Amino acid sequence: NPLFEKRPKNFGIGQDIQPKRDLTRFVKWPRYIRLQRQRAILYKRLKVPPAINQFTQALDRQTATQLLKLAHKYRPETKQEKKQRLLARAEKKAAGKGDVPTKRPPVLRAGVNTVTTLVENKKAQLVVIAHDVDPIELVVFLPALCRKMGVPYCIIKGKARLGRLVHRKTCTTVAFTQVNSEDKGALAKLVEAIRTNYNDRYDEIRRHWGGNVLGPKSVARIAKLEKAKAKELA
Amino acid sequence: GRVIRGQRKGAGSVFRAHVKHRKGAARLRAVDFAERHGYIKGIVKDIIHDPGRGAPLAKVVFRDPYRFKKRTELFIAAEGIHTGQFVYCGKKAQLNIGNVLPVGTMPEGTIVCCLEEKPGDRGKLARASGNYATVISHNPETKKTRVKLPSGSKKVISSANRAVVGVVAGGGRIDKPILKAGRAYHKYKAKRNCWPRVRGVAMNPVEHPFGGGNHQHIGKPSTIRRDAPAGRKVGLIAARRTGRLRGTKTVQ
Amino acid sequence: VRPKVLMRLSKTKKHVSRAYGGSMCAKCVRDRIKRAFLIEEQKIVVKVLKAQAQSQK
Amino acid sequence: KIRTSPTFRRPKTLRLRRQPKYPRKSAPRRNKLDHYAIIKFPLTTESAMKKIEDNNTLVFIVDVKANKHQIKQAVKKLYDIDVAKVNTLIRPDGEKKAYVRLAPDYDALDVANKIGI
RNA sequence: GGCGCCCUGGAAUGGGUUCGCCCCGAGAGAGGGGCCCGUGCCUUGGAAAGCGUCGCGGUUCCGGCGGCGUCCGGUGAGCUCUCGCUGGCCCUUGAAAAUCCGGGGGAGAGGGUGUAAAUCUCGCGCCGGGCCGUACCCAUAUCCGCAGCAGGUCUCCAAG
RNA sequence: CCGAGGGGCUCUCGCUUCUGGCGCCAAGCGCCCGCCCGGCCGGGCGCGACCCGCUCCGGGGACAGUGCCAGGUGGGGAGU
Ligand SMILES: [Mg+2]
Repeated sequence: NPLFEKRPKNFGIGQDIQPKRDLTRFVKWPRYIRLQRQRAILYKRLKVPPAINQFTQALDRQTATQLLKLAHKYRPETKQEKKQRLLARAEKKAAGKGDVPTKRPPVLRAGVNTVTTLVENKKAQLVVIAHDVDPIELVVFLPALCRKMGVPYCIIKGKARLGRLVHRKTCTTVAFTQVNSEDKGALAKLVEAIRTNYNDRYDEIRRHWGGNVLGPKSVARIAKLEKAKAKELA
Repeated sequence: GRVIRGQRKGAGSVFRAHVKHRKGAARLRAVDFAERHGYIKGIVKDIIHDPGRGAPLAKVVFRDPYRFKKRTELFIAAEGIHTGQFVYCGKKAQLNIGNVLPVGTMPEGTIVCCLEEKPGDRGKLARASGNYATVISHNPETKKTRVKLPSGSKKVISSANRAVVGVVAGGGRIDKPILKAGRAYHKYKAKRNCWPRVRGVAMNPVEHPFGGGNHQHIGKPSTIRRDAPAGRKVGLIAARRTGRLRGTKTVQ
Repeated sequence: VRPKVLMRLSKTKKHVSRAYGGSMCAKCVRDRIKRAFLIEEQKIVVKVLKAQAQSQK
Repeated sequence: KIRTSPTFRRPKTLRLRRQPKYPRKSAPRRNKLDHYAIIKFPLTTESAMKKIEDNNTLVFIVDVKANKHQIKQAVKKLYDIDVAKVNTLIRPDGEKKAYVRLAPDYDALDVANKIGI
């Protein structure tokens, strides 16, 4: 108000020093960064086989949440409760000496070498299989294996999220074998939303190649010829 | 059985260049936002001299666009420039003497020194004292321009190659006789260890393919093939013709 | 004098009481004073001759 | 978030102060060069004797690992006298000769007579 | 001694100048200033010491005691060294860094007054400066050549 | 393109060029906190400094290059 003069800075070429802008594109990253990004781009640029493109088509977040809820109360036995289940086992042998206390303790089996034995004996109900397993060959057979054995399978986003069901880091596969009688319709509820997408669509998920798309700076100049080639006809 | 003289120039023990009192590489400033889109102003501070070069240099202080700093370039001095002259460098720079601007924007038949053979290579072609290149033939579709090198050989280069307008200073230098053996000695003491060239006919059969004999004669034909090995390529290497030249050159 | 003895003087034996004191030569200062002022004023002139150019077209 | 420089430089991570859970040598070694081992002899030659009365100094032979700060405290603490300045000399048969000039309070002569010579 | 430093003022009938040049309306000559080097002289040091000479003590430390002296001028294509000023020769342009300093900016900081702050490249005062080399020969006898070998082996000072 | 107050087959870029000067570490505006009883201090964020996006930007490119074999040539070199 008294003086308080406005003094703008012209930022054109040949004027004041350019201000500190973003520069997060034009920054020389370490070579572990640009290895990590260029191989991500190059799973989009190459013709990906349909067995690797069995993945990248996962359950949406509503269906994964209805699934991980049901897999949460069938959580495996942590070592804390393993300590006290064996205390409560001996104190009932010190009490009653029963022949059979539990008919079947229901739980989800986890691990690919555990799951694959259950799929090929047809003892599994629903096989949740992970997404970003670091060599794919550990996992790539098992969508084709569940289809022949008749087990319904589904791909969930993230190997580390279902690895938190099992109190570990990643676990790559979980599978329901036995559920409870009050959840038998709950496991059957999601089981036709799943095999509609994966098992019934085996002939489509096997035809379906992936990748093969070009980057944005080259798909925006092929399109510029297509605008001129449409400008030619009219 | 002994190696020959030109074979010993590749190891680079005493045949390395004499580079102590030289000043730096004489290069155009690197291209960034200012020259791709506009121009930038710089003032030449002094005209200096390289030892072992025939051209002089021009040190030019520019204003850094991104940091508050004045930073000095070294240009090949185009002929006619003086100290305290404004030098403009960009795409939208105006075609005057000493201004450096891309070859695709400047017209056909302008005289060009110190030009880039691939874009952003900071000046490679037409740099010796008194030499220049001429541009013709802009192709604005598939942007390529052809220039005419100091050897009379034309070359189609990229359009965004950058180039200072004018001729290199210090021209007419080879018109003067060296005129005595002493001033050739000081000429190459700035350059290399190369000057007193013994004829291979004068040396011995260990030392050259041409030496030996009771008479100084070559004996064998002095035009040799190009796929001759090292130690045998001496004389007229893969010569298309010999004898005193007639016509102009008549071979493209 | 030598460079390391300049750490022993006081700064009256080392500069002159002008602006640009012991760095420039008292007439290039004078030239820099006139060269600075007289082209900031033409930037007033090119501002007003562009002001009365676009406004009557 | 922004990155106002085009360079990725590595972040300042944390560096713990090294606190072990056993010492590696179990005890400090005692110094083999103490103030008794600084000083070997008093030099007792004719050129070292006229340097006592005429110069207020007195000449020693010292271990060659000592410097003039250590000799200044070894002479001071063994002989209960002040030291003005010290000069040293590797004499060419291998050993370090010290020229300890005493303070003007003290006399080089009676100190010489009570140290033995 | 030097100045490509300033102010006044304006030059032709051109003048000022050098051994040579060179300089001038982008300011000559003339007048008055300013700065840099001052390794010269004067002064403090500093005459108390040094030397010359004449004595006198002290056997021995004696850095004895004393008298008088250590004074005027000139000169130069002189030799040697240094400082400077101007030229010439180059298709030859005749080093880097450590250190050190000025300048520009003005983010800050300061006592807030009938008293003193932050600061100080000013004048004095206090403390410290470790390590290693240090003799001598350096050559028709201390080096190398088998030797005290007409050989070899880098420099400075130099009178009539 | 037509024509009424304007419409966008087709379009343009921008803010530095008489001179041996200077140019950074934000002004301003809008919001928000502790601080003032409908007012005062010290901080915060945004706009100034547009948005999205998968190669840093250009130049080549399935060639060059390299690994291997086959054929030329090879006193440059080795053996006799
Ligand atoms: Mg010859």
